[PDB]
Amino acid sequence: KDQDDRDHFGKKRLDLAGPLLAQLFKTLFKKLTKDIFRYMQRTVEEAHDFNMKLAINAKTITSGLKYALATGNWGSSRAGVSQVLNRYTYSS
Amino acid sequence: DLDLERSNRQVWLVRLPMFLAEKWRLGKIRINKSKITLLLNEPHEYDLELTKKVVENEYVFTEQTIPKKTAIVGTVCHECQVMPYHKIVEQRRNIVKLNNKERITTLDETVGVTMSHTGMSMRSDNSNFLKVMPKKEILDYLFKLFDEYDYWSLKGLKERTRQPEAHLKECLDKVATLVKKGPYAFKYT
DNA sequence: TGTATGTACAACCGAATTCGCGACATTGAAATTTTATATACGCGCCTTTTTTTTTT
DNA sequence: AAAAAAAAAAGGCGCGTATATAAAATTTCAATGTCGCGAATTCGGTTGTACATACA
Repeated sequence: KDQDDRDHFGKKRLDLAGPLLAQLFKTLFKKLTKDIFRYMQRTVEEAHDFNMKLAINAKTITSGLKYALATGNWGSSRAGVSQVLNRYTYSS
Repeated sequence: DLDLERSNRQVWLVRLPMFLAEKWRLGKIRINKSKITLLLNEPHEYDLELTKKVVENEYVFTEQTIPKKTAIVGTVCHECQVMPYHKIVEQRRNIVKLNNKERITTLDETVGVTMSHTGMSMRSDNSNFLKVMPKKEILDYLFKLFDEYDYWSLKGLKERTRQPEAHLKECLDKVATLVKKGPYAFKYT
């Protein structure tokens, strides 16, 4: 048998927006899971009062995506994935 | 102390499709010589197919380091699987290939009502979740606790005597052995 | 003829000894504490009132 | 039909909001202030063989 061609197009996949958001979302969701846990841990460890809005920092996600769209920076670790759209002429 | 009940109880393990095994969590074997069949108990009529004629090195045991009450039931006599009446079994089989699962309930309310809540709903703690001395009298009590206990701890004396701390220590300073070093630390004997 | 003796000069070994972080205790203090009085609102809670429901 | 009991509800009531004042007595608290803990460090005694050498 021959050496595998590593470029046969079938061995490619295209991480379109969907799977890409998954990456971005999934990891960013961890940053939520850890943090509440952290604060949760604190309030008990100091018997403070369990409030929800302090417990979950919403920005953790919204700020994450909005940024990571706004520039193709994707974490860093990757760039060139988000552009301004090109509205020169329809075909463009 | 392993026990061998029979090790020879001839048994025919079977593999099954999902529905009947699920229905199995009786019948009548109509062997036909070897087109073995089975008349189930009402329901369908599923014959016997000989998945493996001869079955070896495989036996049935039981359970009740730590050993446990283990017995040897018997040897697998012959393996079978099942031929599943048929078209309905065929229909449900192809029908079984048509599962589904939930999508997302968007929120049909307009958004102020949905969004006023997760901010300042004005209502809090709806749920319970992690809601968290005389010089004479002091001396007599200090002598008593020291008489009661040589290891009459000072703060424990203060908590128990329920007297001002300064008065209790003064009582224990002369009526008790003021020990702040050594193995019996914080013990007033 | 077997033995007792002084002394060596070299590699091995373990034995015994003194330095800073954490535990709290320290006293220092503020905060809270209780009281009158007008003001008004808005907590909750008291009793009563009325109503409703049940049974005979 | 009537009595009777059960229940809801209504309303005013008290000092938890504000504020100023004093009184004092408690409580809690924060800011350093002394106590062990494991690591860090240096000294000679023992032993074996040589080698000369002398009494039993």
